[PDB]
Amino acid sequence: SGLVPRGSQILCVGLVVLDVISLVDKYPKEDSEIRCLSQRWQRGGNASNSCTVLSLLGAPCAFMGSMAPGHVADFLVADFRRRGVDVSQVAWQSKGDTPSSCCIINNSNGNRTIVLHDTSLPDVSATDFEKVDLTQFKWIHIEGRNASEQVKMLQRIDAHNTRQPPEQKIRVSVEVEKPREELFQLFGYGDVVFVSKDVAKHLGFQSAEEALRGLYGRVRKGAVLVCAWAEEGADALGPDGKLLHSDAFPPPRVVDTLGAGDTFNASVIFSLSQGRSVQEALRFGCQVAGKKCGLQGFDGIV
Amino acid sequence: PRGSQILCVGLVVLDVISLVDKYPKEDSEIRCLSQRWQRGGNASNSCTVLSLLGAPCAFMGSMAPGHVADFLVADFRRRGVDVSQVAWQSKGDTPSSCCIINNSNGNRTIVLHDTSLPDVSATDFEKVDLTQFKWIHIEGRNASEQVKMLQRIDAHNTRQPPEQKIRVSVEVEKPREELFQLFGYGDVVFVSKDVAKHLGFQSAEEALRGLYGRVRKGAVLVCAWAEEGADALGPDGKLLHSDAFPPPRVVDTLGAGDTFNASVIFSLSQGRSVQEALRFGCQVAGKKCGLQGFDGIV
Ligand SMILES: Nc1ncnc2c1ncn2[C@@H]1O[C@H](COP(=O)(O)OP(=O)(O)O)[C@@H](O)[C@H]1O
Ligand SMILES: Nc1ncnc2c1ncn2[C@@H]1O[C@H](COP(=O)(O)OP(=O)(O)O)[C@@H](O)[C@H]1O
Ligand SMILES: O=P(O)(O)OC[C@@]1(O)O[C@@H](CO)[C@@H](O)[C@@H]1O
Repeated sequence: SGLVPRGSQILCVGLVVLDVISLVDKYPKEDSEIRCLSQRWQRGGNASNSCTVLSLLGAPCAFMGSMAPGHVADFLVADFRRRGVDVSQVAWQSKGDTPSSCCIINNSNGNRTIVLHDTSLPDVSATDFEKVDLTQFKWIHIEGRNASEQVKMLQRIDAHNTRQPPEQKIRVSVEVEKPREELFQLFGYGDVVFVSKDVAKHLGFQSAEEALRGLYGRVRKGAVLVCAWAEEGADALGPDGKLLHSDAFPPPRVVDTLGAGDTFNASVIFSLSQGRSVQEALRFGCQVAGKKCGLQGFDGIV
Repeated sequence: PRGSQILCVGLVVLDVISLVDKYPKEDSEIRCLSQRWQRGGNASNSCTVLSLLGAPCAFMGSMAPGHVADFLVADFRRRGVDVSQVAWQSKGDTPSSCCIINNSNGNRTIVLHDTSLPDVSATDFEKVDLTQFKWIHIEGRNASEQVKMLQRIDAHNTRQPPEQKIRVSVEVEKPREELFQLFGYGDVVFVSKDVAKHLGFQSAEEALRGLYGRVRKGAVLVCAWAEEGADALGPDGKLLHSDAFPPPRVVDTLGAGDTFNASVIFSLSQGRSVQEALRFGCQVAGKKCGLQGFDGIV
């Protein structure tokens, strides 16, 4: 690791996982041995996916998440590095496994059977976050996971910001992606709050407009609540009460939507960190995420 | 060194294992209990077991330079296996697989990534000084090329006294017509339950009586049949059988057949009878079925 200029990086706190994806002509029968058509090892995870996109956009970025020493972590570290992501803030754990998932895709009907990673690895704690010099970062994005601990991390960034002049204040964003009650306390933190379509649907909201009007009461004074909704584009709502919307930019053919939301989050964060408006950031968010949907992986998203 | 090692020729795979409560339904999302990496492959699994049994052993298979091969090599060295005979390849990736182990019954479902890696050729085998080995086990794979390797061991044996002849074994694990030419080679022939079932045989007894005509004069045909144990049949025509040694809880059957093969090979290489080797084969394979991996077999 070397010298990182002050207020230059965008930090994404969250999960990194090794996704082993196998494409099969038919789903295997229990206790059987089949040969896959093609097999890939990928670095997944929301915060991890957003780092890749932030690097491709030309932003210096850093990742913070838990990892255990081993060959799985070595592959993920090398893949982060291949995408120019800074891994100096990784929380190296003595106990637990680096997350790894097995995804079996059936080529005959497109069905995906996923065997998710185990829960052995501890998440990043408030004490792990407390040891980080925050002066390198201009923006800190937190993927909602272990909410009680993340609230303390968010409280530490507020304490830091109270001592800085407006030009050296660290902007903050949070993602509520899974419909879990523990995560809803995170709505009240951050300057930008991303809520997923899946969370909105689980709370009874049938559109991005309903979600934003129904959830704005949970965000802190002055924050912007954002809700992406696939082919219906994305909406945003700020303190002025004006619902903002961007149409989607659907690709010529949809090839791969995995990490589309993470591409949208990184692109909105990037656009706002460059001083652009919320309306311009929604549009850019939809443009990059839309381009990504017509490509396999993140190469060529530009 | 002279006639001290047991050589296993075959595949070496990186097994990415997930241990689950129950096998997933298609299109479902489950959380595994745990995960681990194991050095797999039939011949490679048999080397692990042969080392744990106290046998000096060597592995021969194709590997491509890289981090996957480095992990597997370090594991072969951690398990005391000799890797000096590895056939290093300039193209193709090292094989890997996703193994889903069901903790409730020990079933193992494997999704194998069989790469563009070339197999060990008769030319690669021709460069090996065979004097170090007392036994050579060949996992059936590229049959045309392996028949030439087997023909070379016969030529070598013709020029040696009975005491210094290299004993040979073969495994026919996959139901492929190309592999059935290998029945006519080796002193011991292992045929899998899956192969026997594919040929219409509903038991180890039917398989052995129906397939003995394919083995060479004097050979022993062996057929393991999971919870039903294993059978063997030699030139005397007497069907031998061993009951299984099931653990109260069967938690991992990944590499059980390879444990049985290594244990039968080991017992026979120590001068024990076919009957004693079948029982030991089931004893060790049975103990393995109640443990995750190969630690605690001895
Ligand atoms: N089918 C699609 N066509 C065009 N753009 C899409 C499509 N799916 C996703 N996007 C883009 O990605 C953004 C986030 O998509 P979304 O489906 O809500 O997230 P995710 O699929 O990762 O859960 C959308 O706002 C849109 O800009
Ligand atoms: N369920 C089981 N209970 C007891 N022993 C077993 C069981 N499964 C396998 N074994 C032992 O392993 C040997 C090989 O069995 P096999 O079904 O071919 O395993 P694999 O599925 O790994 O190929 C059997 O002969 C037996 O000794
Ligand atoms: O459980 P089995 O049948 O004894 O064998 C396990 C096995 O060697 O199969 C290989 C694939 O052919 C490896 O993935 C695996 O370790």
